Amino acid sequence: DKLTTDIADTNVFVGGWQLTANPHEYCKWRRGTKNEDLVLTDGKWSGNVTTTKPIQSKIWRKWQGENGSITVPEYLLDKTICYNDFYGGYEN
Amino acid sequence: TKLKAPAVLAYSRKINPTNALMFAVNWSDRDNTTAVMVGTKTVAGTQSVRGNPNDADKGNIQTVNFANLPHNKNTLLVKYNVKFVGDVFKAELGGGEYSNTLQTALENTDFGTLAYRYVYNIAAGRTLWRNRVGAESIETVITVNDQTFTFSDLLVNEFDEDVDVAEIADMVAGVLSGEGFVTLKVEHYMLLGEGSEVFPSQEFVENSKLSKQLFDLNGQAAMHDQKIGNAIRTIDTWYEDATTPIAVEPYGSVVRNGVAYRAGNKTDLFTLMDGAVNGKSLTEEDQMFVTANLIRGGVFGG
Amino acid sequence: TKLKAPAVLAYSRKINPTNALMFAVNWSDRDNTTAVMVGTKTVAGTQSVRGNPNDADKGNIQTVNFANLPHNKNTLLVKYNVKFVGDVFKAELGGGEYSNTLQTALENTDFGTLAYRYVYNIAAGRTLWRNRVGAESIETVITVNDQTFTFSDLLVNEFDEDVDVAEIADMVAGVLSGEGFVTLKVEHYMLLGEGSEVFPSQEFVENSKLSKQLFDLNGQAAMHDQKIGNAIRTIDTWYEDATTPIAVEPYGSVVRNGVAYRAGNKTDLFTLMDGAVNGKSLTEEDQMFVTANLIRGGVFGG
Repeated sequence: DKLTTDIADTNVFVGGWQLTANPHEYCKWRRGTKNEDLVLTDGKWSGNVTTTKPIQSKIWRKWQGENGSITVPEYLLDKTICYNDFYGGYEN
Repeated sequence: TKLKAPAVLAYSRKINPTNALMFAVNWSDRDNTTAVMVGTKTVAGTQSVRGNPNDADKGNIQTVNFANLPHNKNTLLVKYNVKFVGDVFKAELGGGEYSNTLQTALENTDFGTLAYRYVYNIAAGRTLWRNRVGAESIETVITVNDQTFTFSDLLVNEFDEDVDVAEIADMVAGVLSGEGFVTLKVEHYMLLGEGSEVFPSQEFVENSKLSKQLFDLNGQAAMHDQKIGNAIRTIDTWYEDATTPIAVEPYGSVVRNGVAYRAGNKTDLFTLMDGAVNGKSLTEEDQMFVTANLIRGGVFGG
Repeated sequence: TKLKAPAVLAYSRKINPTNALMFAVNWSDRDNTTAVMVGTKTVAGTQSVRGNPNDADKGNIQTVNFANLPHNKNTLLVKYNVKFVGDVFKAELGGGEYSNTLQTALENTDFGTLAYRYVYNIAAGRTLWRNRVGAESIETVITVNDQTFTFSDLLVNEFDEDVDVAEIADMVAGVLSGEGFVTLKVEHYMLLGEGSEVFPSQEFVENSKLSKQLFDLNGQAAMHDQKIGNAIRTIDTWYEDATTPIAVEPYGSVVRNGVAYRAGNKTDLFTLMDGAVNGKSLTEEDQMFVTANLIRGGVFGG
């Protein structure tokens, strides 16, 4: 019902609309959420991150990180993503 | 049978020390005492934590509290009063069946060894904690019911036989076995050297600007009474694989080493206490341990 | 295996120096010690701050300290007692599942060299940073267990052989390898010249505050105890690309140069102690560095 043999506008047989910008606007490749990137720079986080401590009950392996970046949706940017060494992002 | 415990059962502190005030004296002139003051100094460190090495750069730079002897006197004096109190087997706020069966259970305990280890921890200067580090000579003056006892450097981890420690422990055991009380005014003289940094009790703080804050009373350097009292009951040499005396605790628990020395091997206070009430025979060292926890105090409820 | 380090693991400071009190003497009149007073001159100037442009019109009457020699004495005398203490392997907050493995991994430490470099930093003048600069004559007197030692010409950068430092290093290594303490009363006499300006240590001021605080005990110019402790442990010539002795840090980090020499290249203390308690073969120099850190002390937890 989405990959049908029609042309529609966001469909697959698209004809007539290739001339327009419609199949590249309404059918977006890797359509994701806003996605801002909170970046860890040498152990110091950029935005509203606040490093936390995991439960240390059954962790087998936990690797630490100092550089890199985490991809946070704009919805969860409102609150602190609370990055942690064991499990990355959550709501707390 | 099987009297379990009162859930409310608690015992009070039978060994009450005062806050150990610190003064600066000379080794020859011990009467001219001057208040060692807790000042604050600022400090530039190197930010050396175990984890991330990439913040080893830039300063650590924070303020802490310090207490040094002034550079005209070379001896640290520590003043406190330790009050041993009797009625040790009565529960202050616990029940009246379990408490009296525990009283009859520990009525034949060896109070002499208990009192000797307490008076030895007082007289060997174990109430001094890091202030003994680099001391030429530790002279302990214990005045008890108008009787002055002077002690030189005694070996602390072993409770070797001394006749003056046994002399004070005679009235301390007479107090602890029955009713009444006794007071020990204890003055420590350690030749720390002119200007040596002393170590008063540190404080627990959360939002303070000081990274380390020392305990003070009107600015004078002082030790916590709970720290001194913890060093009174560092007599436990009766746990499993005993090497050094640890503090008397219901679980033999030392916070610093992070391992409880009497938990998990059925040598804690509560199992022996329930056994002593329920009528199985206790050995002498664990009887002394249970009595030491009773005179330490604590809610043994649960 | 995989003996993971305790989070509470810390070691006490084992080289405890006092504050370096500073006096004015002559070169041939060494007994007449007059205390160097920190003078303080006022400077008139308006405030210029980033956060308050409205307050720049009037204010900031600042009064900056200074310390010179008096115009009748040409020699600056620096007195401090360095206290070396033993059992550097005892953790004070750590425990003994890791610290006992460290004891049995650093028992082969040549304390002789460690102590040599400590007493050489004591004697050669590493503890006299900006006031040994430009002095035509340097002298160090060390008094230790009623023994006097005289040092005149020791270049501070390399640890060359002199039997005088070695003599003291013996008893210092015997303390540090075993149990006990030793105290070196160190008096430095440097002939700078008539009325030459001297250099006390600096208290941390804010970005604003005043220009510079010099370190005062009871009005007299002095230098910080931790700053002398930085001088004594400045023995680290065993990191990769070692040009000059740096202060033994857990990360080999100097703040004033903006670089860390042992951080991030597997020669930091923490990887070496985990290698020691997991038992891989250490060389003599990095094991000596680890023992020097344990002498320095500090909390190593994570």
